[PDB]
Amino acid sequence: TPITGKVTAVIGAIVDVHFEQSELPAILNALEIKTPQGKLVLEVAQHLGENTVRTIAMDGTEGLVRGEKVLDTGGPISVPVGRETLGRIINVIGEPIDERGPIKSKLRKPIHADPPSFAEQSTSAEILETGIKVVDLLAPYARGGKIGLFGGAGVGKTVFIQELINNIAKAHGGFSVFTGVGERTREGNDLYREMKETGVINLEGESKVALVFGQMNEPPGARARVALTGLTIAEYFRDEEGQDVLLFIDNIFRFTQAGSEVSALLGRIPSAVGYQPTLATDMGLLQERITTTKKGSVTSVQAVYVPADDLTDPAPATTFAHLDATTVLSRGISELGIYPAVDPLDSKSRLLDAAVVGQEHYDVASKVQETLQTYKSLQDIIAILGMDELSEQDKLTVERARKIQRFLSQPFAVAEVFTGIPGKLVRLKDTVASFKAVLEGKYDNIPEHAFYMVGGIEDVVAKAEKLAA
Amino acid sequence: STPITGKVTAVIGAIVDVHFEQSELPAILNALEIKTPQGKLVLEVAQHLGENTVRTIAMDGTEGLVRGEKVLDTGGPISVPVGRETLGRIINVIGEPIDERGPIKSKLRKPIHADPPSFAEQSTSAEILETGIKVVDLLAPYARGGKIGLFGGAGVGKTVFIQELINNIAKAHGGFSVFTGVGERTREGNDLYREMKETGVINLEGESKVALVFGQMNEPPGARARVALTGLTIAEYFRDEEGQDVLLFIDNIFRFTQAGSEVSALLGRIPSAVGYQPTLATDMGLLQERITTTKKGSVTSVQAVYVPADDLTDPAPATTFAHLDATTVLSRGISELGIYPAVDPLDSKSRLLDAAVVGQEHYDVASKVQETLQTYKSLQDIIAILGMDELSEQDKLTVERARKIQRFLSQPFAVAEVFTGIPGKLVRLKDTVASFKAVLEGKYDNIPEHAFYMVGGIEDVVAKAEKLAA
Amino acid sequence: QTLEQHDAMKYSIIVAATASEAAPLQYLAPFTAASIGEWFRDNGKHALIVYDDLSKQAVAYRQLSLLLRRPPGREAYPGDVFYLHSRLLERAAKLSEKEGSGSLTALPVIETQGGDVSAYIPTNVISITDGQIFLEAELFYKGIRPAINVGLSVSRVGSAAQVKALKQVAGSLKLFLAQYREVAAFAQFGSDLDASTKQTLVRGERLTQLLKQNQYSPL
Amino acid sequence: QGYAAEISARRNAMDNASKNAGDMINRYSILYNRTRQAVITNELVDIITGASS
Repeated sequence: TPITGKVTAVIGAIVDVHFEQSELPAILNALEIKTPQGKLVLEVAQHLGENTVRTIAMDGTEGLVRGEKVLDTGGPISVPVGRETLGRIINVIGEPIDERGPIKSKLRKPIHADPPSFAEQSTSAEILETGIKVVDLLAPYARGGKIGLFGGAGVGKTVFIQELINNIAKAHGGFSVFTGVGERTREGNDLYREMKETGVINLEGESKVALVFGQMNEPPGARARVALTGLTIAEYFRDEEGQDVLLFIDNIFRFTQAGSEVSALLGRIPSAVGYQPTLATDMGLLQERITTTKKGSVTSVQAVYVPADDLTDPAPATTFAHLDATTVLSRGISELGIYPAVDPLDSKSRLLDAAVVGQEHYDVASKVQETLQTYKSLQDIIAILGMDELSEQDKLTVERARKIQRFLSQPFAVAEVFTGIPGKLVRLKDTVASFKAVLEGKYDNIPEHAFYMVGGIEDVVAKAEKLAA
Repeated sequence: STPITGKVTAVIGAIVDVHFEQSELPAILNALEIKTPQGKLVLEVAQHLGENTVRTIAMDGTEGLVRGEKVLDTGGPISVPVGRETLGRIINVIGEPIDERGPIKSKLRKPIHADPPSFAEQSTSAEILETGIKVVDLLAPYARGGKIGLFGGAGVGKTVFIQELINNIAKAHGGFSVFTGVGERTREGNDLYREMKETGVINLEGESKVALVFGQMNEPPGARARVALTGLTIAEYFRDEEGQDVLLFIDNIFRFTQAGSEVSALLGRIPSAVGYQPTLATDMGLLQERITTTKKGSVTSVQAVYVPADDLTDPAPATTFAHLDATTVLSRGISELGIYPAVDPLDSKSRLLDAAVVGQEHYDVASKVQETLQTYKSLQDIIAILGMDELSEQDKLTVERARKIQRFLSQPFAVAEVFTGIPGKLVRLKDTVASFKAVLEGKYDNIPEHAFYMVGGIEDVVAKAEKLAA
Repeated sequence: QTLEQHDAMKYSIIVAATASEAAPLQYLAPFTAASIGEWFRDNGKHALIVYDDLSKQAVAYRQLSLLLRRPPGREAYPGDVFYLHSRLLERAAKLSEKEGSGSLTALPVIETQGGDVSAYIPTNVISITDGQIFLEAELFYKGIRPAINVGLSVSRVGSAAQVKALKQVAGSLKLFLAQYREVAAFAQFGSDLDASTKQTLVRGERLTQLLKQNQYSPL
Repeated sequence: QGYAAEISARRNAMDNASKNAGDMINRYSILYNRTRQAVITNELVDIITGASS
């Protein structure tokens, strides 16, 4: 292109170029700056006018000499995609960093794409079992559903997702997408090793997963558009290969956080807390590029690393808008020693309702909630005084609820190594039966030690016998 | 030189900057009229930016505006109409009949701004304006020429309370009144308009004993801010240059504060605490000080105040607490108990109330009442856990007396139709003193709690006791 | 779809500005929905406008204001949010019979940020509105759904907006409930209870169950 | 014998209560202190925002 420029400034990873002609790129166009770091791919985000843009840099910055030539490569860069994206872990550029070498292009698609419309929706409300009891009872999945975890600082976020992959993604076809934004490299290696081993990545055959991994050491600007690339791979599967897909994001707090960082440099006034004023818009775009369509139904599970907790921080609040089910996982419930560390009073799904997933199922879940809410309510009084200074009826409720709380545990089958304890996977069918019994207090007579850190109702009973010895 | 012409340079919402031409000096606090097909838009001049470029606040919508538009300057504050044509007409921010009963003004206009009278002029009369309302009369009596403040939260019968005061105090009051509504609902306007046609105060043949200035909440902040100045000036004309006593009423003055905060912000003045304007103290002070008892008359303002989310600490409420002579605070707890008025006695305080100022006996009775209630509040904690344990005979009596006193506060409202449906009770001053004395003496301690509920005078306390008795 | 099943979308209009759709478009969306209502109102036809969520309108106007770098109000919501909301809200009214009687009724809907109603945008709306319908999440878990916290709910228009039959019947409903709430709190401090308190409590429990609402049931 | 146990138990219990309340005092105090600091931070942010704009 005759659209050439020099680099006027390099303030962070938000470079400014000064094109030498009045032929300019456009916003979301792409530039390649030739450097001894190879090409660096940047995306024009503002025009600051007088042929001086301000560009987000999607490839890391450093050692850049001012006045370095630019060339305009136009539009949102188009990665090369196929079913040969499957079994490849790709960097932001789109290059296999699992180093199987270049992806066989079929369709190359622009990283930024438009979100499908209200008319291109498809409405679903499916049942999908997670093999996790608490999840099944409170928030049973669907086949396009968008679930989100609001995991605290290392609350087994990876472990939870791994469990979901282990169960759900071997129980779902079409394709499945793992995209890990600002991932912890070692954890990614574990996943990669595990995936190849469990054939999820099968390189002799075809992999039923494709992978995007963007490290957290990658400069902020890169991390923001790790997401956009992932959404395109997902769209290729969703749309042009038509498949009902899956998508994992770990974490989409990293997307929000990356936006908050850049906002200052971009000249944008960072809104409340510090998140970009475009936080709302950008969350919206992303979540309507993940929304279900009549060309493919894409179940997404997105991990939100809520920083220092507090979900009324603007980014978790705006996440809640775009999730049909949530599974808030919180440190307090983790402290109570229950694994899974999922809050039972903070999970929801629209699918939970009436006879949608069974009136009886809904009734059992309702009762669990009331009982727990009473139980949490009287924690102040019980501790300051005792449980004896509250009614006998209440004491039965409390005793029942302590058991329920302990019962909710179900050892992880992918942190079975880490815990040491072999995992437990409990069916949805089993779950309805199990909780029904407990609500009638039938098994409220056998040790709370038996209830603690074990899965199934049958397992509790057996452990009662074991304890008795 | 140049004609009195400004050209718009920047419309950035309400802030409109105008560029008066080279060779003409503007002045501050002016009123600019721009003849627009949306009527003449009024811009109150609020800064000079030099080179004959002003930065002004709009009083009405700024849609359709074109940079370059000729701006006449009145050269000084908006000039409202004053007269006795004001009496019985509804006026708006720019001094225009929105009751559409034709022209308002006698032969005179006056500016919206006026200044606080001199220290000599501002001397007030300590006299007791009773209302016939026992909680008010006993525990925070209103006073002539006063600056009553009807603090309460949101709509805890707030509207009912004020309305009752209009019925009691207005008919009683010898002077005129001016009812000013600052950022209040068009439902509230219609109700007030209708209500005072009903009370006949608004008499649509001949003069009304009130004037009306309804500014409603839809109107931009700028208009909401300088509605206050307007209504104030009408009263000043009555007080001063007609002599005629007034008894001003404003509603709700938190909206005046809120309105001012916003246009501070828009003007780019770096906001003070909790987003309240830097000039908060002095502007409040300017409004209040302007209202006074001069040697030409006496104005008794009663200004409604909304305490957002019962936040008193908030500088806008905290500043008004200083600024108003005869407070009454309505508290959520008391409201919920069903005690209407919901005026909390501990939190209702008036400048006049002490010793023989309101009668020595009256003072002593009221001292005993407050102590009794205060103990009962403390005892709630004891009763909560312990119950009857560590509670003497004396404590049970104090609980009972406090409970009897608690519902003695409850008094019907005239306004109550669909709010209760029990017409108001106007209780003589002598009667209220007597009735609280009796209760305390325990002459009415064989009398149920509910026999003080929604009663008036001594006859009423006994009468509702009789009704339960039989 | 729920509306189409209940065939109420033979009269439901949905004005939308989805989260994808622009922040300027989001800001403009409430005022143009209002205009559609005013047309109904003008014709003398009656309608009701639900504004879900106005809180997100404030975010949108905030984004706009901050990218036009105008001095913002507290919580970064520009200091003229009140002007936007107030002008919008006072358009809904039940007009006179010289105005065709038409009434647009408005139900504004704000989403509480942890019950932080002292936040600038919730506070402003509360002042504007003629009622509050504070809900409780805790009561959602407690089993009610819809779950309402009626102690912080008001209707300042009284029983003039209530059905005449219903005014008579629910006359002491508030009083009973008020006594129930007080007694129930006291009861949890484990104090021994006399029959007068337990009359309230026993009556009160029956009332509590009477109040409960289950999703998607009109009546 | 029963009565003596009754009044004794009341003393023992009421003592144990006081200890437990002290611990909750400490927990809410830390929360109180934190909330003070955060409020101060948010107020300063507001000032900065105002100057910055």
